[PDB]
Amino acid sequence: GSHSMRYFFTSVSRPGRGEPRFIAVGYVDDTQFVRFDSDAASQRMEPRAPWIEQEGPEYWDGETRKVKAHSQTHRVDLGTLRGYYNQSEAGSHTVQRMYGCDVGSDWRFLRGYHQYAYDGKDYIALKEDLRSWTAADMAAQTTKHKWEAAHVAEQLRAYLEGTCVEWLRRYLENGKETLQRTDAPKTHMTHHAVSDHEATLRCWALSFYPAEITLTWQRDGEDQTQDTELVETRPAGDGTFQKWVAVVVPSGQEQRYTCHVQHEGLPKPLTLRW
Amino acid sequence: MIQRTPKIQVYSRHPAENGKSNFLNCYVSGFHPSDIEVDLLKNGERIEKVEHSDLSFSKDWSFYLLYYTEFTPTEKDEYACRVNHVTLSQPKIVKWDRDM
Amino acid sequence: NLVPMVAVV
Repeated sequence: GSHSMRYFFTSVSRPGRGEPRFIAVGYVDDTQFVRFDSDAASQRMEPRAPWIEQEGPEYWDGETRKVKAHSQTHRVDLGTLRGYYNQSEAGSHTVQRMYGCDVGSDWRFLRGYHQYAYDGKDYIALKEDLRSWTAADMAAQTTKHKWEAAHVAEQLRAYLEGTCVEWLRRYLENGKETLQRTDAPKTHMTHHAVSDHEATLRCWALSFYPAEITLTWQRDGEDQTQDTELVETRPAGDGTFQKWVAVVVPSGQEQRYTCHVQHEGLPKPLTLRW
Repeated sequence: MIQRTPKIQVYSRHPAENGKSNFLNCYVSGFHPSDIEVDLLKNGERIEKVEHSDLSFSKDWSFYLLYYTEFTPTEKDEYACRVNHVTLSQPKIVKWDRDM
Repeated sequence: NLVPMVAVV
């Protein structure tokens, strides 16, 4: 199916002394493959998946250099943005950046993105066409003009349609054994009673990859959303994901209710019953 | 400043069985700013050997972290996750419920 | 593979 490469960067200013805390992570699909943390000892980009370890010392030198450049742009940005917004030196502030590319089942370019936030709000983002910018306010509008003059969009577009896609394909091939494998959810159902009239049914999906999944209840063959609780998809910690959906039902009527599970690792949707 | 309170889930990595080693997870998400305190508790006492994921965030810019530790469940031990954040007046405690 | 250049805001 489709695939992505995405990088996520957070910098948090430390007012009293020194440079900001900087954390960078890279993902292929739902798999983290690299990291840099400014508070760690190595001051190098670090592997987080075995297949990226195939890369040679030049890759690690080149990635380290770039990630440090990312860090310094963020450092400068925090000062510029404090200036744009007339803020003091006392408070802590945050910049967040995410960029990357999508490819479809054919591994051809589908979509590219580059978005930027200050204190948890939209600041500026590259538009879908990769030719123009969305600036949320007048501070971001000043950045937009700066970036138009410097032809920033043009450089980003070349990366997003070129290098990004080229290297995602490369990672997908080298990590084929896990990255191109689907892990179907392991499903089961639990039952609890609150009183002698009311029961809770919980439909579980465990150990699945990719993260994307749909879990729903039906009652007598029709979609049931009232009296349901659906939790956020959560990491198991071993690379796979978990989720559940519960429904409250009258004791004795459990049989009317079916759980339905859709996942790319399942050629057909699965049905569970109590 | 925008301020968003963390959602908390506490759970094991693998289906939980007494005498069988496993990982206790506390997943915190949907929060802003990034500063947060997360402890795993065994019978009300802070567990010392606790690791966490690298800070990342969702589309809406909110942060998420997974805190985890190795543990062997028993019938008698009770586990919980204690979270403090700027949005919280008192630390929030969520108990691990293995029967869920 | 990270982007080569990151323009300042």
